[PDB]
Amino acid sequence: RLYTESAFYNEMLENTVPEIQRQNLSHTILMLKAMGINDLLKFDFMDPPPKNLMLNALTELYHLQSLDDEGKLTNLGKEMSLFPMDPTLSRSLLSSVDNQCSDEIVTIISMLSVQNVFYRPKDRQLEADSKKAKFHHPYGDHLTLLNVYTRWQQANYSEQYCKTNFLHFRHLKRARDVKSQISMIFKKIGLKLISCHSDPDLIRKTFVSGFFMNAAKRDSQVGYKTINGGTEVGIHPSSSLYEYVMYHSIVLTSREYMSQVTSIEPQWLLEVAPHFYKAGDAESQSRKKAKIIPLHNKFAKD
Amino acid sequence: KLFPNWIKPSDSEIPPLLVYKWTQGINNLSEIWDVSRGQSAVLLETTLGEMAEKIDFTLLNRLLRLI
Amino acid sequence: EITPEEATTIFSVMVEWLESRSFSPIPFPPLTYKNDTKILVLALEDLKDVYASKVRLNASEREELAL
Amino acid sequence: PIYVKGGVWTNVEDQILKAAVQKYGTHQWSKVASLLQKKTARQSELRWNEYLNPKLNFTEFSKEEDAQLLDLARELPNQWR
Amino acid sequence: ASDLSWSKQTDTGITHFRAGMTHEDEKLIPTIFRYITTWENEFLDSQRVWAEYATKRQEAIQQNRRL
RNA sequence: UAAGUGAUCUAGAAAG
Repeated sequence: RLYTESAFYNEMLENTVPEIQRQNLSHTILMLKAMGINDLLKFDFMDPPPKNLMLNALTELYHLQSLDDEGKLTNLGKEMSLFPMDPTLSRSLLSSVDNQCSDEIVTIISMLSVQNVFYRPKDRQLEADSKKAKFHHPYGDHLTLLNVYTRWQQANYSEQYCKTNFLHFRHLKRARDVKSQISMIFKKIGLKLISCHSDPDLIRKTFVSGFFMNAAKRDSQVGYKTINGGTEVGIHPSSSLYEYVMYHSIVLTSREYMSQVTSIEPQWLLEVAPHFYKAGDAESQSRKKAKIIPLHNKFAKD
Repeated sequence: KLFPNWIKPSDSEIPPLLVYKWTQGINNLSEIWDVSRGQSAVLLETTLGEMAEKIDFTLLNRLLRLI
Repeated sequence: EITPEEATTIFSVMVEWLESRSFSPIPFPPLTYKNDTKILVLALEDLKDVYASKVRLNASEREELAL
Repeated sequence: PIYVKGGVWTNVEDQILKAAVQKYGTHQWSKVASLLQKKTARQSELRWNEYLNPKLNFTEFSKEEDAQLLDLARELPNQWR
Repeated sequence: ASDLSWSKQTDTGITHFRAGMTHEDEKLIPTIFRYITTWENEFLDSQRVWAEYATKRQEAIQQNRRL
Protein backbone atom coordinates (compact mmCIF):
# COMPACT_ATOMS: atom_id res chain seq x y z
CA ARG A 1 0.00 0.00 0.00
CA LEU A 2 1.62 3.26 -1.18
CA TYR A 3 0.41 5.17 1.86
CA THR A 4 0.94 5.04 5.64
CA GLU A 5 -0.82 2.67 8.09
CA SER A 6 -2.13 5.81 9.82
CA ALA A 7 -3.64 7.05 6.51
CA PHE A 8 -5.36 3.67 6.07
CA TYR A 9 -6.73 3.61 9.67
CA ASN A 10 -7.78 7.30 9.96
CA GLU A 11 -7.86 9.22 6.64
CA MET A 12 -9.62 6.81 4.24
CA LEU A 13 -13.45 6.85 4.51
CA GLU A 14 -15.01 3.48 5.54
CA ASN A 15 -17.34 3.06 2.58
CA THR A 16 -18.15 4.95 -0.67
CA VAL A 17 -19.91 5.18 -0.76
CA PRO A 18 -23.50 3.69 -1.21
CA GLU A 19 -24.83 4.27 -4.69
CA ILE A 20 -27.59 6.73 -3.56
CA GLN A 21 -25.01 9.44 -2.65
CA ARG A 22 -23.44 9.10 -6.13
CA GLN A 23 -26.50 9.56 -8.37
CA ASN A 24 -28.85 12.00 -10.00
CA LEU A 25 -32.27 11.20 -8.51
CA SER A 26 -34.56 11.87 -11.56
CA HIS A 27 -35.55 8.19 -12.01
CA THR A 28 -35.59 7.63 -8.19
CA ILE A 29 -38.11 10.45 -7.54
CA LEU A 30 -40.43 9.28 -10.32
CA MET A 31 -40.31 5.76 -8.82
CA LEU A 32 -40.98 7.10 -5.28
CA LYS A 33 -43.93 9.20 -6.58
CA ALA A 34 -45.42 6.19 -8.46
CA MET A 35 -44.98 4.15 -5.25
CA GLY A 36 -47.13 6.81 -3.45
CA ILE A 37 -44.39 8.52 -1.44
CA ASN A 38 -45.53 12.15 -0.95
CA ASP A 39 -42.80 13.17 1.53
CA LEU A 40 -39.51 12.37 -0.23
CA LEU A 41 -37.38 14.27 2.35
CA LYS A 42 -38.51 11.90 5.14
CA PHE A 43 -38.28 8.67 3.18
CA ASP A 44 -36.37 6.28 5.52
CA PHE A 45 -33.20 5.71 3.49
CA MET A 46 -30.38 3.92 5.31
CA ASP A 47 -28.11 6.72 4.09
CA PRO A 48 -30.16 9.77 2.92
CA PRO A 49 -29.00 11.66 -0.21
CA PRO A 50 -28.32 15.43 -0.03
CA LYS A 51 -31.71 17.25 -0.04
CA ASN A 52 -30.62 19.54 -2.95
CA LEU A 53 -30.18 16.50 -5.28
CA MET A 54 -33.79 15.50 -4.51
CA LEU A 55 -35.05 19.10 -5.03
CA ASN A 56 -33.27 19.54 -8.42
CA ALA A 57 -34.69 16.22 -9.65
CA LEU A 58 -38.26 17.28 -8.54
CA THR A 59 -37.76 20.52 -10.57
CA GLU A 60 -36.60 18.58 -13.69
CA LEU A 61 -39.61 16.22 -13.50
CA TYR A 62 -41.95 19.26 -13.25
CA HIS A 63 -40.28 20.76 -16.40
CA LEU A 64 -40.68 17.40 -18.23
CA GLN A 65 -44.40 17.53 -17.19
CA SER A 66 -44.21 14.19 -15.32
CA LEU A 67 -45.14 15.90 -12.07
CA ASP A 68 -47.26 19.02 -11.46
CA ASP A 69 -46.04 21.99 -9.35
CA GLU A 70 -47.67 20.51 -6.22
CA GLY A 71 -45.50 17.40 -6.79
CA LYS A 72 -48.19 14.99 -7.98
CA LEU A 73 -48.08 12.63 -10.96
CA THR A 74 -49.61 13.77 -14.24
CA ASN A 75 -51.04 11.39 -16.88
CA LEU A 76 -47.63 11.68 -18.56
CA GLY A 77 -45.81 10.81 -15.27
CA LYS A 78 -48.01 7.74 -14.79
CA GLU A 79 -47.40 6.62 -18.40
CA MET A 80 -43.65 7.39 -18.08
CA SER A 81 -43.40 5.20 -14.97
CA LEU A 82 -44.62 2.20 -17.06
CA PHE A 83 -41.42 2.36 -19.17
CA PRO A 84 -38.12 1.01 -17.70
CA MET A 85 -36.22 4.02 -18.91
CA ASP A 86 -34.17 7.59 -18.42
CA PRO A 87 -37.23 9.98 -18.60
CA THR A 88 -35.76 12.22 -21.38
CA LEU A 89 -35.11 9.21 -23.63
CA SER A 90 -38.50 7.62 -22.79
CA ARG A 91 -40.39 10.89 -23.51
CA SER A 92 -38.50 11.43 -26.83
CA LEU A 93 -39.37 7.86 -27.77
CA LEU A 94 -43.09 7.92 -26.81
CA SER A 95 -43.76 11.16 -28.74
CA SER A 96 -41.82 10.06 -31.83
CA VAL A 97 -44.88 8.84 -33.76
CA ASP A 98 -46.42 12.37 -33.61
CA ASN A 99 -43.32 13.55 -35.53
CA GLN A 100 -43.55 10.71 -38.13
CA CYS A 101 -40.11 9.17 -37.33
CA SER A 102 -40.69 6.57 -34.62
CA ASP A 103 -38.62 3.88 -36.43
CA GLU A 104 -35.58 6.23 -36.61
CA ILE A 105 -36.02 7.40 -32.99
CA VAL A 106 -36.35 3.73 -31.79
CA THR A 107 -32.86 3.25 -33.45
CA ILE A 108 -31.37 6.47 -31.96
CA ILE A 109 -32.61 5.58 -28.48
CA SER A 110 -31.19 2.03 -28.66
CA MET A 111 -27.81 3.46 -29.73
CA LEU A 112 -27.88 6.01 -26.83
CA SER A 113 -28.47 3.03 -24.43
CA VAL A 114 -25.05 1.53 -25.31
CA GLN A 115 -21.46 2.83 -25.17
CA ASN A 116 -19.73 4.81 -27.98
CA VAL A 117 -19.48 2.30 -30.86
CA PHE A 118 -16.58 4.01 -32.64
CA TYR A 119 -13.12 2.58 -31.98
CA ARG A 120 -10.28 5.13 -32.07
CA PRO A 121 -6.80 3.68 -31.32
CA LYS A 122 -4.21 6.23 -30.10
CA ASP A 123 -1.71 5.42 -32.89
CA ARG A 124 -4.37 4.89 -35.61
CA GLN A 125 -6.52 8.03 -35.28
CA LEU A 126 -6.54 9.11 -38.98
CA GLU A 127 -7.78 5.72 -40.31
CA ALA A 128 -10.38 5.49 -37.50
CA ASP A 129 -11.61 9.09 -38.01
CA SER A 130 -11.91 8.43 -41.81
CA LYS A 131 -14.06 5.31 -41.19
CA LYS A 132 -16.28 7.25 -38.75
CA ALA A 133 -16.70 9.93 -41.46
CA LYS A 134 -18.43 7.28 -43.63
CA PHE A 135 -21.37 7.48 -41.19
CA HIS A 136 -20.98 10.97 -39.78
CA HIS A 137 -23.88 13.37 -40.25
CA PRO A 138 -22.49 16.97 -39.97
CA TYR A 139 -24.13 18.99 -37.12
CA GLY A 140 -25.92 15.75 -36.13
CA ASP A 141 -24.19 13.20 -33.86
CA HIS A 142 -27.64 11.62 -33.12
CA LEU A 143 -28.10 11.09 -36.89
CA THR A 144 -24.56 9.54 -36.97
CA LEU A 145 -25.92 6.93 -34.50
CA LEU A 146 -28.87 6.19 -36.84
CA ASN A 147 -26.51 5.83 -39.86
CA VAL A 148 -24.13 3.30 -38.14
CA TYR A 149 -26.95 1.08 -36.90
CA THR A 150 -28.61 1.13 -40.36
CA ARG A 151 -25.29 0.11 -41.99
CA TRP A 152 -24.68 -2.57 -39.33
CA GLN A 153 -28.05 -4.16 -40.21
CA GLN A 154 -27.51 -3.85 -43.98
CA ALA A 155 -27.40 -6.89 -46.34
CA ASN A 156 -23.91 -5.65 -47.35
CA TYR A 157 -22.67 -6.71 -43.84
CA SER A 158 -19.85 -9.28 -43.52
CA GLU A 159 -18.21 -11.23 -40.64
CA GLN A 160 -15.39 -8.79 -39.80
CA TYR A 161 -17.10 -5.62 -41.17
CA CYS A 162 -17.10 -4.04 -37.68
CA LYS A 163 -13.33 -4.49 -37.31
CA THR A 164 -12.63 -3.04 -40.82
CA ASN A 165 -14.78 0.05 -40.09
CA PHE A 166 -13.53 0.60 -36.46
CA LEU A 167 -16.84 -0.35 -34.87
CA HIS A 168 -17.41 -2.20 -31.60
CA PHE A 169 -19.52 -5.28 -32.52
CA ARG A 170 -20.44 -5.96 -28.85
CA HIS A 171 -22.03 -2.51 -28.45
CA LEU A 172 -23.86 -2.61 -31.83
CA LYS A 173 -25.11 -6.15 -31.02
CA ARG A 174 -26.34 -4.91 -27.63
CA ALA A 175 -28.09 -1.95 -29.35
CA ARG A 176 -29.89 -4.42 -31.68
CA ASP A 177 -31.18 -6.53 -28.79
CA VAL A 178 -32.21 -3.27 -26.98
CA LYS A 179 -33.97 -2.08 -30.20
CA SER A 180 -35.92 -5.37 -30.48
CA GLN A 181 -36.92 -5.29 -26.78
CA ILE A 182 -37.91 -1.60 -27.07
CA SER A 183 -39.98 -2.38 -30.27
CA MET A 184 -41.82 -5.15 -28.39
CA ILE A 185 -42.82 -2.59 -25.71
CA PHE A 186 -44.03 -0.14 -28.51
CA LYS A 187 -46.28 -2.91 -29.84
CA LYS A 188 -47.54 -3.82 -26.31
CA ILE A 189 -48.43 -0.18 -25.38
CA GLY A 190 -49.87 0.75 -28.82
CA LEU A 191 -47.19 3.19 -29.99
CA LYS A 192 -47.51 3.70 -32.76
CA LEU A 193 -44.36 2.78 -34.71
CA ILE A 194 -43.89 5.05 -37.74
CA SER A 195 -41.27 6.69 -39.92
CA CYS A 196 -41.01 9.30 -42.66
CA HIS A 197 -39.71 9.00 -46.24
CA SER A 198 -37.01 11.65 -45.63
CA ASP A 199 -36.80 14.02 -42.65
CA PRO A 200 -33.97 14.96 -40.25
CA ASP A 201 -36.01 17.93 -38.86
CA LEU A 202 -38.51 15.57 -37.22
CA ILE A 203 -35.69 13.48 -35.57
CA ARG A 204 -34.14 16.71 -34.25
CA LYS A 205 -37.54 17.93 -32.95
CA THR A 206 -38.13 14.61 -31.16
CA PHE A 207 -34.65 14.74 -29.59
CA VAL A 208 -35.33 18.36 -28.46
CA SER A 209 -38.61 17.16 -26.98
CA GLY A 210 -36.77 15.10 -24.36
CA PHE A 211 -33.48 17.00 -24.11
CA PHE A 212 -34.48 20.71 -24.31
CA MET A 213 -32.84 21.42 -20.92
CA ASN A 214 -29.51 19.97 -22.19
CA ALA A 215 -29.01 22.68 -24.75
CA ALA A 216 -26.10 24.97 -25.44
CA LYS A 217 -25.48 27.92 -27.70
CA ARG A 218 -22.33 28.99 -29.56
CA ASP A 219 -20.74 32.11 -28.04
CA SER A 220 -17.51 34.04 -28.86
CA GLN A 221 -15.93 33.96 -25.39
CA VAL A 222 -16.91 30.59 -23.94
CA GLY A 223 -17.09 28.47 -27.10
CA TYR A 224 -20.53 27.33 -26.03
CA LYS A 225 -22.83 28.33 -23.19
CA THR A 226 -25.35 25.90 -21.63
CA ILE A 227 -29.05 26.94 -21.37
CA ASN A 228 -29.32 25.34 -17.90
CA GLY A 229 -27.02 27.20 -15.40
CA GLY A 230 -25.08 29.22 -17.99
CA THR A 231 -21.97 27.01 -18.00
CA GLU A 232 -18.98 27.72 -20.26
CA VAL A 233 -18.37 24.48 -22.22
CA GLY A 234 -16.36 23.25 -25.19
CA ILE A 235 -17.46 20.68 -27.73
CA HIS A 236 -15.87 17.42 -26.60
CA PRO A 237 -13.05 16.45 -29.02
CA SER A 238 -14.96 13.55 -30.64
CA SER A 239 -17.06 16.13 -32.53
CA SER A 240 -16.15 19.05 -34.83
CA LEU A 241 -19.09 21.16 -35.93
CA TYR A 242 -19.26 23.04 -39.22
CA GLU A 243 -25.46 28.12 -33.25
CA TYR A 244 -27.62 25.89 -31.07
CA VAL A 245 -27.03 22.25 -30.17
CA MET A 246 -28.53 19.65 -27.84
CA TYR A 247 -26.06 17.47 -25.96
CA HIS A 248 -26.43 14.04 -24.39
CA SER A 249 -23.57 14.35 -21.92
CA ILE A 250 -21.69 16.90 -19.81
CA VAL A 251 -18.10 15.75 -19.37
CA LEU A 252 -16.11 17.06 -16.42
CA THR A 253 -12.29 16.83 -16.57
CA SER A 254 -9.96 19.86 -16.04
CA ARG A 255 -12.32 21.67 -18.41
CA GLU A 256 -16.03 21.28 -19.05
CA TYR A 257 -17.14 19.71 -22.33
CA MET A 258 -20.35 18.58 -23.92
CA SER A 259 -20.35 15.25 -25.77
CA GLN A 260 -22.72 13.67 -28.34
CA VAL A 261 -24.11 16.82 -29.95
CA THR A 262 -26.85 17.46 -32.59
CA SER A 263 -27.61 20.98 -34.06
CA ILE A 264 -31.18 22.28 -33.53
CA GLU A 265 -33.12 25.29 -34.82
CA PRO A 266 -33.88 27.48 -31.73
CA GLN A 267 -37.38 28.32 -33.00
CA TRP A 268 -38.12 24.61 -32.43
CA LEU A 269 -36.88 25.02 -28.81
CA LEU A 270 -39.46 27.82 -28.28
CA GLU A 271 -42.22 25.81 -30.05
CA VAL A 272 -41.59 22.46 -28.26
CA ALA A 273 -40.76 23.74 -24.74
CA PRO A 274 -42.31 27.26 -24.35
CA HIS A 275 -42.58 27.01 -20.54
CA PHE A 276 -38.79 26.43 -20.20
CA TYR A 277 -37.74 28.89 -22.95
CA LYS A 278 -39.80 31.60 -21.26
CA ALA A 279 -37.51 34.68 -21.27
CA GLY A 280 -38.56 35.54 -17.65
CA ASP A 281 -36.74 32.42 -16.41
CA ALA A 282 -33.46 33.79 -17.76
CA GLU A 283 -31.78 36.09 -15.24
CA SER A 284 -30.62 39.53 -16.39
CA GLN A 285 -29.63 39.45 -20.06
CA SER A 286 -26.51 37.38 -20.67
CA ARG A 287 -25.57 36.02 -24.16
CA LYS A 288 -28.23 33.31 -24.23
CA LYS A 289 -31.02 35.55 -22.97
CA ALA A 290 -29.89 38.15 -25.38
CA LYS A 291 -29.84 35.77 -28.34
CA ILE A 292 -33.30 34.27 -27.39
CA ILE A 293 -34.77 37.88 -27.44
CA PRO A 294 -33.93 38.52 -31.24
CA LEU A 295 -35.19 35.03 -32.05
CA HIS A 296 -38.58 35.70 -30.43
CA ASN A 297 -38.72 39.25 -31.89
CA LYS A 298 -36.80 39.63 -35.19
CA PHE A 299 -36.84 35.98 -36.35
CA ALA A 300 -40.37 34.87 -35.24
CA LYS A 301 -43.04 37.53 -34.56
CA ASP A 302 -42.26 39.70 -37.59
CA LYS B 1 -24.14 43.81 -52.09
CA LEU B 2 -24.93 47.54 -52.42
CA PHE B 3 -21.61 48.74 -53.72
CA PRO B 4 -20.57 46.85 -56.85
CA ASN B 5 -17.06 45.44 -57.22
CA TRP B 6 -15.91 48.33 -59.41
CA ILE B 7 -15.75 50.89 -56.60
CA LYS B 8 -12.12 50.87 -55.48
CA PRO B 9 -11.18 52.30 -52.05
CA SER B 10 -13.31 50.07 -49.78
CA ASP B 11 -12.48 46.71 -51.45
CA SER B 12 -10.46 45.12 -48.58
CA GLU B 13 -7.38 45.33 -50.85
CA ILE B 14 -4.36 47.58 -50.40
CA PRO B 15 -3.94 50.65 -52.68
CA PRO B 16 -0.79 49.26 -54.27
CA LEU B 17 -2.59 45.91 -54.43
CA LEU B 18 -5.55 47.65 -56.05
CA VAL B 19 -3.23 49.25 -58.60
CA TYR B 20 -1.66 45.87 -59.35
CA LYS B 21 -5.09 44.30 -59.82
CA TRP B 22 -6.10 47.11 -62.18
CA THR B 23 -2.95 46.52 -64.22
CA GLN B 24 -3.69 42.80 -64.35
CA GLY B 25 -7.24 43.49 -65.49
CA ILE B 26 -5.95 45.78 -68.23
CA ASN B 27 -3.54 43.12 -69.44
CA ASN B 28 -6.06 40.30 -69.22
CA LEU B 29 -8.56 42.05 -71.50
CA SER B 30 -9.04 39.92 -74.62
CA GLU B 31 -6.61 41.10 -77.35
CA ILE B 32 -6.22 44.57 -75.82
CA TRP B 33 -2.73 45.39 -77.12
CA ASP B 34 -3.46 44.76 -80.80
CA VAL B 35 -2.84 47.74 -83.08
CA SER B 36 -3.44 45.73 -86.28
CA ARG B 37 -7.12 46.18 -87.14
CA GLY B 38 -7.15 49.86 -86.06
CA GLN B 39 -7.59 48.85 -82.42
CA SER B 40 -7.22 51.93 -80.19
CA ALA B 41 -7.31 51.96 -76.38
CA VAL B 42 -7.89 55.05 -74.23
CA LEU B 43 -7.58 55.34 -70.47
CA LEU B 44 -9.45 58.22 -68.84
CA GLU B 45 -8.38 59.40 -65.43
CA THR B 46 -10.48 62.21 -64.00
CA THR B 47 -11.47 63.64 -60.66
CA LEU B 48 -15.11 64.19 -59.75
CA GLY B 49 -14.49 67.76 -58.58
CA GLU B 50 -16.41 68.71 -55.43
CA MET B 51 -18.27 65.37 -55.52
CA ALA B 52 -19.21 65.65 -51.83
CA GLU B 53 -19.06 69.45 -51.75
CA LYS B 54 -22.23 69.90 -53.85
CA ILE B 55 -24.50 67.07 -52.68
CA ASP B 56 -27.94 68.59 -52.01
CA PHE B 57 -29.55 67.17 -48.90
CA THR B 58 -33.03 67.02 -50.43
CA LEU B 59 -31.93 64.82 -53.32
CA LEU B 60 -29.50 62.96 -51.08
CA ASN B 61 -32.26 62.31 -48.56
CA ARG B 62 -34.57 60.87 -51.20
CA LEU B 63 -31.75 58.75 -52.61
CA LEU B 64 -31.00 57.30 -49.19
CA ARG B 65 -34.70 56.62 -48.62
CA LEU B 66 -34.25 54.19 -51.57
CA ILE B 67 -31.43 52.25 -49.93
CA GLU C 1 -27.66 74.11 -58.86
CA ILE C 2 -29.53 70.90 -59.76
CA THR C 3 -32.31 71.31 -62.31
CA PRO C 4 -35.38 69.42 -61.03
CA GLU C 5 -35.54 67.52 -64.32
CA GLU C 6 -31.95 66.40 -63.73
CA ALA C 7 -32.85 65.28 -60.21
CA THR C 8 -35.81 63.32 -61.56
CA THR C 9 -33.58 61.65 -64.13
CA ILE C 10 -31.09 60.71 -61.42
CA PHE C 11 -33.88 59.24 -59.31
CA SER C 12 -35.12 57.22 -62.29
CA VAL C 13 -31.61 55.89 -62.88
CA MET C 14 -31.00 54.84 -59.28
CA VAL C 15 -34.46 53.28 -59.03
CA GLU C 16 -33.79 51.34 -62.23
CA TRP C 17 -30.49 50.13 -60.81
CA LEU C 18 -31.84 48.76 -57.53
CA GLU C 19 -34.81 47.34 -59.45
CA SER C 20 -32.35 45.36 -61.55
CA ARG C 21 -30.51 44.20 -58.36
CA SER C 22 -33.46 43.07 -56.20
CA PHE C 23 -31.62 45.07 -53.52
CA SER C 24 -33.59 44.83 -50.28
CA PRO C 25 -33.02 48.04 -48.28
CA ILE C 26 -31.25 48.25 -44.92
CA PRO C 27 -33.79 48.30 -42.06
CA PHE C 28 -33.75 50.57 -39.07
CA PRO C 29 -31.74 48.39 -36.66
CA PRO C 30 -34.00 46.72 -34.02
CA LEU C 31 -33.05 44.64 -30.93
CA THR C 32 -32.89 41.51 -33.17
CA TYR C 33 -29.16 41.38 -33.99
CA LYS C 34 -26.62 38.79 -32.91
CA ASN C 35 -24.06 41.18 -34.45
CA ASP C 36 -25.29 44.33 -32.63
CA THR C 37 -22.75 44.07 -29.82
CA LYS C 38 -20.02 43.10 -32.27
CA ILE C 39 -20.86 46.10 -34.45
CA LEU C 40 -20.71 48.39 -31.42
CA VAL C 41 -17.32 46.96 -30.47
CA LEU C 42 -15.95 47.93 -33.87
CA ALA C 43 -16.99 51.58 -33.67
CA LEU C 44 -15.66 51.90 -30.13
CA GLU C 45 -12.36 50.32 -31.18
CA ASP C 46 -12.08 52.76 -34.08
CA LEU C 47 -12.75 55.68 -31.75
CA LYS C 48 -10.25 54.32 -29.23
CA ASP C 49 -7.62 54.23 -31.97
CA VAL C 50 -7.55 58.06 -31.85
CA TYR C 51 -6.89 58.05 -28.06
CA ALA C 52 -4.44 55.17 -27.41
CA SER C 53 -1.40 57.19 -28.59
CA LYS C 54 -1.96 60.73 -27.20
CA VAL C 55 -1.92 60.41 -23.38
CA ARG C 56 -2.63 64.10 -22.65
CA LEU C 57 -6.22 64.74 -23.77
CA ASN C 58 -8.57 67.73 -24.22
CA ALA C 59 -11.89 68.16 -22.39
CA SER C 60 -13.94 67.03 -25.39
CA GLU C 61 -11.55 64.12 -25.87
CA ARG C 62 -11.89 63.19 -22.20
CA GLU C 63 -15.68 63.27 -22.49
CA GLU C 64 -15.53 61.03 -25.56
CA LEU C 65 -13.29 58.58 -23.72
CA ALA C 66 -15.69 58.52 -20.78
CA LEU C 67 -18.60 57.84 -23.12
CA PRO D 1 -12.80 66.74 -7.43
CA ILE D 2 -11.72 67.08 -11.10
CA TYR D 3 -14.10 65.55 -13.70
CA VAL D 4 -15.73 65.68 -17.18
CA LYS D 5 -18.14 68.60 -17.76
CA GLY D 6 -21.85 68.48 -18.68
CA GLY D 7 -25.06 68.27 -16.60
CA VAL D 8 -28.10 70.60 -16.68
CA TRP D 9 -28.56 74.39 -16.75
CA THR D 10 -29.63 75.61 -13.30
CA ASN D 11 -31.33 79.01 -13.54
CA VAL D 12 -28.68 80.72 -11.42
CA GLU D 13 -26.01 79.27 -13.71
CA ASP D 14 -27.91 80.54 -16.76
CA GLN D 15 -28.12 84.00 -15.21
CA ILE D 16 -24.38 83.96 -14.51
CA LEU D 17 -23.70 82.98 -18.11
CA LYS D 18 -25.90 85.83 -19.33
CA ALA D 19 -23.97 88.25 -17.13
CA ALA D 20 -20.69 86.93 -18.53
CA VAL D 21 -21.97 87.37 -22.07
CA GLN D 22 -22.90 90.98 -21.29
CA LYS D 23 -19.40 91.45 -19.90
CA TYR D 24 -17.11 89.58 -22.34
CA GLY D 25 -19.32 89.26 -25.42
CA THR D 26 -20.33 86.42 -27.67
CA HIS D 27 -16.81 85.33 -28.78
CA GLN D 28 -14.69 84.62 -25.73
CA TRP D 29 -16.39 81.42 -24.75
CA SER D 30 -13.42 80.08 -22.79
CA LYS D 31 -13.58 82.88 -20.22
CA VAL D 32 -17.33 82.51 -19.74
CA ALA D 33 -16.88 78.75 -19.36
CA SER D 34 -14.21 79.36 -16.73
CA LEU D 35 -16.64 81.60 -14.85
CA LEU D 36 -18.99 78.51 -14.65
CA GLN D 37 -17.30 75.75 -12.55
CA LYS D 38 -19.61 73.03 -14.00
CA LYS D 39 -20.13 73.87 -17.68
CA THR D 40 -17.79 73.81 -20.67
CA ALA D 41 -16.96 76.51 -23.23
CA ARG D 42 -18.69 74.67 -26.06
CA GLN D 43 -21.65 73.87 -23.83
CA SER D 44 -21.92 77.52 -22.81
CA GLU D 45 -21.72 78.90 -26.34
CA LEU D 46 -24.29 76.36 -27.53
CA ARG D 47 -26.64 77.32 -24.71
CA TRP D 48 -26.28 81.00 -25.52
CA ASN D 49 -26.92 80.33 -29.20
CA GLU D 50 -29.87 78.02 -28.59
CA TYR D 51 -31.79 79.06 -25.49
CA LEU D 52 -30.33 82.06 -23.71
CA ASN D 53 -29.80 84.73 -26.43
CA PRO D 54 -32.60 87.37 -26.27
CA LYS D 55 -32.66 88.01 -30.07
CA LEU D 56 -34.26 84.57 -30.44
CA ASN D 57 -38.01 84.03 -29.93
CA PHE D 58 -40.17 81.35 -28.30
CA THR D 59 -43.60 82.83 -29.13
CA GLU D 60 -46.04 80.41 -30.77
CA PHE D 61 -46.39 80.32 -34.54
CA SER D 62 -49.41 81.82 -36.32
CA LYS D 63 -51.45 79.62 -38.72
CA GLU D 64 -49.59 81.21 -41.63
CA GLU D 65 -46.33 80.51 -39.81
CA ASP D 66 -47.40 76.91 -39.18
CA ALA D 67 -48.11 76.55 -42.89
CA GLN D 68 -44.70 77.99 -43.73
CA LEU D 69 -43.05 75.54 -41.32
CA LEU D 70 -44.79 72.35 -42.44
CA ASP D 71 -44.42 73.46 -46.06
CA LEU D 72 -40.69 73.80 -45.43
CA ALA D 73 -40.63 70.31 -43.93
CA ARG D 74 -42.42 68.99 -47.01
CA GLU D 75 -39.90 70.73 -49.26
CA LEU D 76 -36.64 70.76 -47.19
CA PRO D 77 -36.64 67.32 -45.57
CA ASN D 78 -35.25 67.47 -42.00
CA GLN D 79 -32.52 70.04 -42.60
CA TRP D 80 -33.75 71.66 -39.44
CA ARG D 81 -30.99 74.28 -39.05
CA ALA E 1 21.78 61.04 -62.06
CA SER E 2 21.58 60.44 -65.81
CA ASP E 3 22.03 63.06 -68.53
CA LEU E 4 19.38 65.62 -67.49
CA SER E 5 18.90 67.15 -70.98
CA TRP E 6 18.55 63.73 -72.71
CA SER E 7 16.63 62.09 -69.85
CA LYS E 8 13.83 64.64 -70.36
CA GLN E 9 13.38 63.35 -73.94
CA THR E 10 13.76 59.58 -73.45
CA ASP E 11 14.37 57.24 -70.57
CA THR E 12 18.07 56.46 -70.38
CA GLY E 13 19.77 53.52 -68.82
CA ILE E 14 21.20 54.98 -65.63
CA THR E 15 24.74 56.00 -66.57
CA HIS E 16 26.15 58.27 -63.90
CA PHE E 17 25.66 57.82 -60.17
CA ARG E 18 25.68 60.89 -58.01
CA ALA E 19 26.69 60.65 -54.35
CA GLY E 20 23.62 61.16 -52.20
CA MET E 21 23.96 61.44 -48.44
CA THR E 22 27.73 61.28 -48.14
CA HIS E 23 30.12 61.31 -45.20
CA GLU E 24 33.84 61.35 -44.31
CA ASP E 25 34.89 57.85 -43.19
CA GLU E 26 32.09 56.36 -45.29
CA LYS E 27 30.72 53.27 -43.58
CA LEU E 28 28.21 51.80 -46.01
CA ILE E 29 24.97 52.33 -44.09
CA PRO E 30 22.39 49.95 -45.54
CA THR E 31 19.21 51.57 -46.86
CA ILE E 32 15.76 50.72 -45.76
CA PHE E 33 14.52 49.89 -49.29
CA ARG E 34 16.46 46.58 -49.43
CA TYR E 35 14.69 45.28 -46.30
CA ILE E 36 11.14 45.73 -47.54
CA THR E 37 9.65 43.13 -49.87
CA THR E 38 8.98 44.98 -53.12
CA TRP E 39 5.33 44.88 -54.08
CA GLU E 40 5.41 42.67 -57.18
CA ASN E 41 7.30 39.99 -55.25
CA GLU E 42 4.83 40.40 -52.39
CA PHE E 43 1.91 39.89 -54.77
CA LEU E 44 3.17 36.89 -56.73
CA ASP E 45 4.19 35.47 -53.36
CA SER E 46 0.73 36.26 -51.99
CA GLN E 47 -0.87 34.40 -54.89
CA ARG E 48 1.35 31.39 -54.20
CA VAL E 49 0.79 31.25 -50.44
CA TRP E 50 -2.95 31.87 -50.71
CA ALA E 51 -3.19 29.13 -53.35
CA GLU E 52 -1.33 26.82 -50.97
CA TYR E 53 -3.69 27.74 -48.15
CA ALA E 54 -6.69 27.02 -50.37
CA THR E 55 -5.27 23.64 -51.32
CA LYS E 56 -4.57 22.70 -47.71
CA ARG E 57 -8.05 23.86 -46.70
CA GLN E 58 -9.42 21.39 -49.24
CA GLU E 59 -7.13 18.74 -47.78
CA ALA E 60 -8.45 19.52 -44.30
CA ILE E 61 -12.02 19.20 -45.56
CA GLN E 62 -11.27 15.86 -47.22
CA GLN E 63 -9.45 14.61 -44.10
CA ASN E 64 -12.04 16.28 -41.78
CA ARG E 65 -9.50 18.07 -39.57
CA ARG E 66 -8.73 21.55 -38.22
CA LEU E 67 -5.92 22.96 -40.41
C1' U F 1 35.72 41.26 -81.87
C1' A F 2 35.16 41.26 -75.32
C1' A F 3 36.74 45.82 -67.84
C1' G F 4 37.51 48.68 -64.21
C1' U F 5 41.41 56.97 -65.19
C1' G F 6 38.70 60.59 -63.48
C1' A F 7 34.19 65.11 -61.02
C1' U F 8 33.61 64.52 -53.24
C1' C F 9 28.63 70.55 -50.24
C1' U F 10 29.07 71.53 -45.38
C1' A F 11 31.90 73.28 -41.05
C1' G F 12 30.31 78.52 -35.57
C1' A F 13 29.21 82.62 -32.23
C1' A F 14 25.57 86.38 -30.13
C1' A F 15 21.05 87.43 -29.05
C1' G F 16 16.45 85.43 -28.82
